[PDB]
Amino acid sequence: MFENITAAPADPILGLADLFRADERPGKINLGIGVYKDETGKTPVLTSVKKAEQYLLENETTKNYLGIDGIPEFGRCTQELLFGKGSALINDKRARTAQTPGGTGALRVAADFLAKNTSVKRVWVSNPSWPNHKSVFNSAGLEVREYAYYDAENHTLDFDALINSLNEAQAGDVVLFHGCCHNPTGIDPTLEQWQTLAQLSVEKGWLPLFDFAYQGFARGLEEDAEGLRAFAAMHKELIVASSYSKNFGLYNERVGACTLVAADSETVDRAFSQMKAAIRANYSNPPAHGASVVATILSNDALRAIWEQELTDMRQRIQRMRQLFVNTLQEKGANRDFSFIIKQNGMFSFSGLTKEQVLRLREEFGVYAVASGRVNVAGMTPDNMAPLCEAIVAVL
Amino acid sequence: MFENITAAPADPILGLADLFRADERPGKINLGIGVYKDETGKTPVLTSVKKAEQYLLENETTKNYLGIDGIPEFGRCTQELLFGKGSALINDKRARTAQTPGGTGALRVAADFLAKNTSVKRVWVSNPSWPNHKSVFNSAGLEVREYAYYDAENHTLDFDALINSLNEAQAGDVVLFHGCCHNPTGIDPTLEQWQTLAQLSVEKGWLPLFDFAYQGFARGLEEDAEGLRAFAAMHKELIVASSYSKNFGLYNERVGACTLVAADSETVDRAFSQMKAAIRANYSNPPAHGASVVATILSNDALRAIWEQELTDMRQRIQRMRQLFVNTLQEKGANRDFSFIIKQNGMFSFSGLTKEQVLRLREEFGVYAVASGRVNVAGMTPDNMAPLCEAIVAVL
Ligand SMILES: Cc1ncc(COP(=O)(O)O)c(CN)c1O
Ligand SMILES: Cc1ncc(COP(=O)(O)O)c(CN)c1O
Ligand SMILES: O=C(O)CCCC(=O)O
Ligand SMILES: O=C(O)CCCC(=O)O
Repeated sequence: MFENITAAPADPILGLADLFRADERPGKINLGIGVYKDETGKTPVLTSVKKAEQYLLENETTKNYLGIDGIPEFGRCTQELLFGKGSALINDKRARTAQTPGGTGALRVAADFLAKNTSVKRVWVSNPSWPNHKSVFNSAGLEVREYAYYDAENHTLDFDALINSLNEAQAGDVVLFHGCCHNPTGIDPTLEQWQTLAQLSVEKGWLPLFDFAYQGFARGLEEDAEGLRAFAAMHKELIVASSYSKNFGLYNERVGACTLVAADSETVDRAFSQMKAAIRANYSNPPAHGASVVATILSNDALRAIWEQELTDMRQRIQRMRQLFVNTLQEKGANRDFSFIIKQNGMFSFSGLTKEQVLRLREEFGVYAVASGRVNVAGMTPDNMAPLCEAIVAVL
Repeated sequence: MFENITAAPADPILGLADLFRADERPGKINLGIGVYKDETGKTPVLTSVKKAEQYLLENETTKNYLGIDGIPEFGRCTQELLFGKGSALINDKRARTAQTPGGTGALRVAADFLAKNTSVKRVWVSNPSWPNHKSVFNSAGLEVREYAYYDAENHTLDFDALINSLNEAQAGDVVLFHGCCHNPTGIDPTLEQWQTLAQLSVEKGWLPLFDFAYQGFARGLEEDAEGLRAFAAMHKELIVASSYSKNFGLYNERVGACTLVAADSETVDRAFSQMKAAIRANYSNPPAHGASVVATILSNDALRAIWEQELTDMRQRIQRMRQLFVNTLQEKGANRDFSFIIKQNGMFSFSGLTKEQVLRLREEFGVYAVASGRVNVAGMTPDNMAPLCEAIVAVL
């Protein structure tokens, strides 16, 4: 029976939406969206995907099931996006990709895989991190440990505290990294911190699980992977859960992948079969649509050229909204160096506002931010940058 | 590490496909597909969905995330498809539907819901049943009990053995029913067996979990639900996992739903929130595509009229391939009453062939059937009905 089931709490994101889409003051602003918005304040569908969809609409002849791993062309592409082209990983066939229902689905299946085929009991998530991480892992039955990361004072990657907390991890634990655009700090390890953090990762014997979901939002497709790639040079085994929900604007089509790298072809094919069984038990096979779109775009030199350009457009909008934000504040009369904002990558960053400040900002000005003072830079337009920075200063 | 992971076994369906799509004898036939095929031997995409997709292609303006429960219009529609129109269930708001990645995803989330919010430890699957059921439930951590069902001798619903085995179930167990087209027997409870089986279900206190995936393939959309509806009149709580993969031909888009019925609005909304948390932890939100298609079709009086007609077409093809099969055998010279075939509904039925017979049929004739002697009636065309029945008789 259900009558005594105790109602769940409000999600650390979703709640805002509602008080937002209710806030009688239309002059409002929402910065706790996590989704991208253009200069208009709309989340359009990429032209490349539109072209991609009409193509499929014209070409699909059946909607018969996909393999448990989804569409091959999609798999090989993500592989090349992650590890590059001449990646031995690929050439030796010690990587197997499965199309999953989004980055989350990739995480949960890597979870159910690990949690039911290996002795991995704990997964080291950083402090802070995307909130759903824990829920995902915990639902697999695994425990979520936390390694330090953010430096509240200096607004940076406290590498010391980082390696420090990690040592408390036993050889055998899965340590969860963010390929680029660390949600929610927006602070990322330099190619040098990664390399050391990778070598120190083989020595202690960590099982790396890369959450790669904002590839292309920091520096570009290639650059944004140099980290994962660094770990993938030293490690013989690893798991990477990629999400095409942001960079291809395919949010709701649930497009992502769970790549598995093992020492060699035989071991990866052996383990992957078990990864497949984890999927058949979850949702059987993946939703073709979003992936068909992503496969054709990436395999079409013309359509890919457009996509790449569209992505760089998004990257640059955000990459400039940070400056507008920072210097507009300096004009509005702020007494606080917000420069650290410019240094950060991706859609997110921590404004440095107190849970109290973020509350009066909403309550007295209609500006919505995550309780964590996390602010979505992509929800800022030149049009609202002025009143935004205004409200913020009034509450500093 | 993965190097010692022991490779998984071959799926009780998928293995065939491969020896099929390899069998050098092109005169082959595949009857262990589980998917529908037209007179051509192709799994086309419904015209209504094609029209539905061009509509969306023309109308979508964003691919922003769906609610954890997916699209509302889809939810209300499935609700009306399941419980009917004037269903108090609907009018009192004691039913909440969540768009899930297919019937399987609906099952797994009902699983993870139950397994993490109620004392339900075992789920009574029938003997036999769709093989992935167990794997789904077991992956939730719940145990799969088995109640008798098929009558190998008389090829029928052994009601006695059925109610019989069920009594060994404690008030508190989830008993898994098949709304219509029992995969794989193709044998279904009459409106009268259902009603008794429903009343005897409230008395013992079972938690009904209806796997509804072939709605429209037995008698029609309305008729095919009179069972679920019977249980939903007597019960104050129940769960139904519906799949739009067959009847809308949307196989690979993963379209399905997990409906939850509780005693009243307050309890259902309270429990459902927990069902939502189970989803956010699994894949976050559902793939919009397949569901958008299904929502518009069902909400468009014109497009729905076409869909309904297309479905009735499929229903009748299968519903006639059974006769062709039966009487062609009687002509080919069979010494065995295969009449029971005509009595059965849906795409599947048990030919009554031994695992040995099905093997020589494949090995010596290129006819593929599931080890269980299960035969997919929708893979039979007038063109291959002749050699098929021929091979079968030669092995009787
Ligand atoms: C770091 C991180 N990982 C995974 C995801 C999931 O993306 P998806 O909706 O494709 O699951 C997100 C959501 N933005 C995220 O921020
Ligand atoms: C009885 C039963 N339940 C659930 C399913 C799942 O359908 P889906 O691929 O939509 O998950 C099937 C597959 N035919 C089935 O036969
Ligand atoms: O805003 C975020 O970072 C969370 C997005 C999670 C999701 O859309 O599933
Ligand atoms: O043939 C069957 O009945 C199994 C189909 C299962 C699936 O397609 O996931």
